[PDB]
Amino acid sequence: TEGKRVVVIGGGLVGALNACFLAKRNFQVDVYEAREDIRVARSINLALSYRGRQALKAVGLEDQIVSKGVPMKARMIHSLSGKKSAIPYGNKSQYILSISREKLNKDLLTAVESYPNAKVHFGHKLSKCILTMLGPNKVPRDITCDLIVGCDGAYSTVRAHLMKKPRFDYSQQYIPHGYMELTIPPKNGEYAMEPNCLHIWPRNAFMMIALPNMDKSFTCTLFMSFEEFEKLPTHSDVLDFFQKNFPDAIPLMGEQALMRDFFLLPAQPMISVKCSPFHLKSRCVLMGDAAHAIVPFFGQGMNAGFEDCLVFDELMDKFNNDLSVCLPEFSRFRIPDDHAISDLSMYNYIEMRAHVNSRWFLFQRLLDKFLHALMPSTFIPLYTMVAFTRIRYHEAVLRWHWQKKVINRGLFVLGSLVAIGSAYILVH
Amino acid sequence: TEGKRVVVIGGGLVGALNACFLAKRNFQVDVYEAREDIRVASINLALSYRGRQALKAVGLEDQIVSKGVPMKARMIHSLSGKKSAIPYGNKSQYILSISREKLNKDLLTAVESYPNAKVHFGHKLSKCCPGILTMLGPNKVPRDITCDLIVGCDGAYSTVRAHLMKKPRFDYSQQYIPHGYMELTIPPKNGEYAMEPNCLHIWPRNAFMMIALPNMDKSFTCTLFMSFEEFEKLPTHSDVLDFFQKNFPDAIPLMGEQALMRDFFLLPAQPMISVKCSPFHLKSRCVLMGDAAHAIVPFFGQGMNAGFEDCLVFDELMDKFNNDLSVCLPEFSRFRIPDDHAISDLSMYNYIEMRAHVNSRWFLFQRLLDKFLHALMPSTFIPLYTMVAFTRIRYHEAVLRWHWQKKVINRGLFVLGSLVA
Ligand SMILES: Cc1cc2nc3c(=O)[nH]c(=O)nc-3n(C[C@H](O)[C@H](O)[C@H](O)COP(=O)(O)OP(=O)(O)OC[C@H]3O[C@@H](n4cnc5c(N)ncnc54)[C@H](O)[C@@H]3O)c2cc1C
Ligand SMILES: Cc1cc2nc3c(=O)[nH]c(=O)nc-3n(C[C@H](O)[C@H](O)[C@H](O)COP(=O)(O)OP(=O)(O)OC[C@H]3O[C@@H](n4cnc5c(N)ncnc54)[C@H](O)[C@@H]3O)c2cc1C
Ligand SMILES: COc1ccc2c(c1)CN(c1nc(C(=O)N(C)c3cc(Cl)c(F)cc3C(=O)O)c(Cl)s1)C2
Ligand SMILES: COc1ccc2c(c1)CN(c1nc(C(=O)N(C)c3cc(Cl)c(F)cc3C(=O)O)c(Cl)s1)C2
Ligand SMILES: [Cl-]
Ligand SMILES: [Cl-]
Repeated sequence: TEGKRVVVIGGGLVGALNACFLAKRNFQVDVYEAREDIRVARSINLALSYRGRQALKAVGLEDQIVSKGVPMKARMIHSLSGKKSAIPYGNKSQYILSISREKLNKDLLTAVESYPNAKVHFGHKLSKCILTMLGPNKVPRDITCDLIVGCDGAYSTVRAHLMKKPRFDYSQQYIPHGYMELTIPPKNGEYAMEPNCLHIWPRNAFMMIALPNMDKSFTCTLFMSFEEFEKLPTHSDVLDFFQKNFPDAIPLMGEQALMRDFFLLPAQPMISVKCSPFHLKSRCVLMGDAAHAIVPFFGQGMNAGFEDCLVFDELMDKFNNDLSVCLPEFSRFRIPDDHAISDLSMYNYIEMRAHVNSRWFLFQRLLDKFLHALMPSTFIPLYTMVAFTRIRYHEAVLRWHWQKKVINRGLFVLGSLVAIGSAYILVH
Repeated sequence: TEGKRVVVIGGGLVGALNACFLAKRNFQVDVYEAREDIRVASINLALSYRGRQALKAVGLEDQIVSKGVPMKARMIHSLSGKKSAIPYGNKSQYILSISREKLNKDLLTAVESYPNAKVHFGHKLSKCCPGILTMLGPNKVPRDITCDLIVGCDGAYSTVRAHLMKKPRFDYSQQYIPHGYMELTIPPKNGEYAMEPNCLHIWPRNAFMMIALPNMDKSFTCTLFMSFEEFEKLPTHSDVLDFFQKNFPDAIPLMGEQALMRDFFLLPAQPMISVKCSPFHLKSRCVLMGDAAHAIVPFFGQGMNAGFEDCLVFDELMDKFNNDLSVCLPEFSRFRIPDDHAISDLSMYNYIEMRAHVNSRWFLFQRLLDKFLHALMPSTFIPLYTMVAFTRIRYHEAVLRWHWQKKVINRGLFVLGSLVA
């Protein structure tokens, strides 16, 4: 019905979105957010794709977010040699777009407040032992409800309770790599690079990507194993490194501001958490990074959490607001998918260490483009499937494996027919 | 050295043993056991080389080995009623059935045999720090206590570990497997053992499995593994009987025809939990051992044995490096984690293998095949189970050698097979 009450832990990206979706069903939705309100007081800007956008669309916020974003119509690949090679995101109608973390969060907290049947209680934490604190600490004044939604991010308190509950599978892995942000400013008030591209500098042990902001700049994030981060404790090491591996960056970024920004704070650890199931007896449910913290190697963390919100809302339609049905159906329907994108993201991260240089990224993608054009749509590349559709993640993995099977089997018969065809036309 | 104090959290198998090892180098060791003294207030399990070697190091091999029953072979009960004995490797090589409780008691007694050791029954732990908060005999008596070392030996659902889990660069995972387990008893028959008393008795089915281990009174304790789903479908005696008649037919006459009913409905199927974590320590002040650090699924007879080995390998290090905990704690994690992960893995592999590829017959063929090739080459083929059960070859090295063999044979017999035919 309308006048059941729900509390959302976390006023983050997913927390705020879910609040809107719920408010939009006339729930009494109270949001509790640890930090102080960001509109007065981890990444900087993220890649927003179809799944996130479809979820934004259901609350009528797609347009507002889309407008403050910069499109990325292509990948732009910065070879070691220096060669700049571009490859499009799918067809001409399909483009991911770069948006800012903060702008995204802010418009969302304001969208929460636009529903009079929704409030957002800033400066309220959830303590380690189910009490929500007020402004002044040790003011234990929690208050009960028909639903508690954990959107408290990757280091979720709500999940920490659920972990002690029974038949709850859970896993948390810090990967060897860490990430650090570095800005490319405008060169004479204009973007220093082609601004409707995702920029990549793919090496083997290291990786840099850069995404465009509106103020004509880019924010780059740098992935390398904490190992190498150890080996560059001095400014000469950093410079030496950038000169060796990232030749064209130094002019683009500030050659001396590079050094202020690198040593500003330490390479950030990336965490992977899986768990199952996502719910508990129609009283509690996890969502987004609280349910699934993935390594950031597919541009899907926020998108998938946004999609969680949506898939819930679809089930609330499909089962007339029965929480006792929706909560188990969410776990059943969605866990397979959220696990799959987790795996994909991890795999990508592994691939990224073994073999991507300037050259293989191009071959691998242009091969995929070759085969889509060859046999559309019986081959849709993976990156298209995740980025520009709502095909379920695990189905996308399936299709992706099957396809890979028929490319390998297909290539084999042609290799063999070459291999007998050459011999026959060599003997006679 | 004698100046330093250590707290062992848990007075179970690993706690009690570790407390001995530690007491035996004059630490002030205090064991804190949340249960009451079991000597005044897996019923039984499979002891082997690794555990025995640890026990030996502390002068308790003999005592424990006396109250155990040698198991010189596996004995496989096929659905037909056929009974095939597969030996353990060699005549010297045999595993032995012992009681969890006797084992625990003798060790609690050994702990107290040291004047510099104490065990504190009815004391639980709340919270700790690298200064800890233990609960008195009376609940809500949270006195603080301090030490130079805190040893998590508090089992699979470990409090100490729950603290380490919050720290940075700490990988952890728990997974409840889908089967639970239940103990049943095969009593004595006319005062004698109802089956060959020096075997590990197996009844392998696919969804199910039962094993049985001989006690000293002339009985066996069975542990039955089946999926919680299946357990759900047997609420009434008639159903249990009808099930048993299908799947384990020679059991209804072996077991108390209605002892089965007493024991089966005594309490519910127990869950099995795999937990893995890394690393096993927190900077020279806190270490995990046994199931605090590695709760493996009970399908290789090795959980107690590995955790016993932990205590020994810690000791080996404390010897190597003159009792420096700053060195021994990192070296513990560095040396032991790969091994303890390997045995966990082996176990789960086994647990899955049992769910498809073993009915009655493959167990016989796999083992006899294996034994042909060891006999053929006594130092290049040592079978897996021999390496774990009867040696201290490191677990991960045993997995290495095991895969290696598997390949040189797959290779060498795809060669004989494909080339000459
Ligand atoms: C380097 C990097 C790059 C990324 N790039 C992309 C990308 O290109 N595209 C994409 O889709 N995703 C990306 N992501 C993923 C994205 O950051 C997350 O998926 C997204 O933030 C999830 O939203 P959330 O609300 O679940 O978590 P969060 O955004 O972390 O929100 C959690 C909120 O809960 C609050 N909170 C926490 N604990 C408590 C408590 N106890 N009580 C009350 N409140 C609490 C926090 O203060 C915070 O406000 C990236 C992540 C990283 C790290
Ligand atoms: C069905 C089954 C079969 C098995 N078969 C075999 C086998 O054949 N061979 C083999 O080697 N191993 C076997 N095992 C494994 C064996 O049971 C365990 O390895 C062993 O008990 C681990 O010892 P531990 O002391 O670490 O754990 P435990 O024996 O669980 O000891 C933990 C102790 O700490 C106490 N404690 C817990 N929390 C606290 C707290 N907060 N404060 C104070 N005290 C606390 C508990 O009361 C308990 O007494 C089997 C296990 C099962 C379930
Ligand atoms: C800090 O903000 C961040 C951090 C990481 C990412 C993003 C924003 C956005 N990124 C996206 N990745 C894909 C993708 O499908 N894959 C396989 C790729 C993966 C990597 Cl790592 C890459 F460099 C390019 C592609 C590619 O194909 O463009 C998208 Cl689609 S968007 C990753
Ligand atoms: C409740 O008490 C329990 C529970 C499980 C076990 C035991 C006692 C003792 N068990 C031992 N397993 C091995 C072993 O090496 N393997 C791989 C085997 C694994 C299984 Cl499941 C099996 F049935 C036989 C063998 C076998 O070969 O004997 C030993 Cl060696 S001892 C498992
Ligand atoms: Cl992400
Ligand atoms: Cl075990």
